Formats: sequence, structure tokens, C-alpha cells
Amino acid sequence: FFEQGEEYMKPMVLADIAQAVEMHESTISRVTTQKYLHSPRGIFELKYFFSSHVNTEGGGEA
Amino acid sequence: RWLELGLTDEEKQNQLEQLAEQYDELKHEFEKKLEAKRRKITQGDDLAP
Repeated sequence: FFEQGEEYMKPMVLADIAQAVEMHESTISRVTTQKYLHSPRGIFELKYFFSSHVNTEGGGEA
Repeated sequence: RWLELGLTDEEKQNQLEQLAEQYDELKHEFEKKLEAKRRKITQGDDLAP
């Protein structure tokens, strides 16, 4: 996303982030609320990165 | 050079092969240089937030 754009974002869920590094869903759910990140792409809330997915060709998720 | 059909049949073939290899290398270098230049021209400039 930071390289290419919104067109190239992968879907992410709270459960996937909690499973990454010894974390729980509940805990991360609170951290990411009203938090902002500045990148050369723009200024964005952390809640903005998390979104739903749809079924794609080849078993993938879009 | 007609792909060195009947020039010498002993060294003309190898000469033509080496010349074609050098031409392909030059074409590849030119394409890579043009791609790098075009990428550097519109790479983008950082601005204020």
C-alpha cells in the first residue's frame, strides 16, 4: 500500500494482527482507535487499514 | 550481413554471432538506461504534510 497505492492494499483483520505477535484481539482493538499515521502517501487513521474481503479468482481474497 | 551465409564459412559465422551478441547487449543497455532515466524523472518529490 505504501508503495503502490490504495489499489494494491491487502485485507487485514484484528484476528490476523493478534496472531502475528503474542497478542489478543481485545487489546489491539483499543490501541488502534483514534490513532494517526503520517506517510508520504498521506495522513491516515489506523482504523482505515482494516477492512473486509471478497472471494477472488484462484482462492485469493481481495 | 545476411547472417553470414557464405562469406567465409569458417570465421565469418563466429564474427556475425559476436556482432549480434554485442548489438543485443547494446540494445539491452540502452533499454535499461532509458527505463532508469524515465523512472528517475517522474520518481516524485516529497512535499509538506
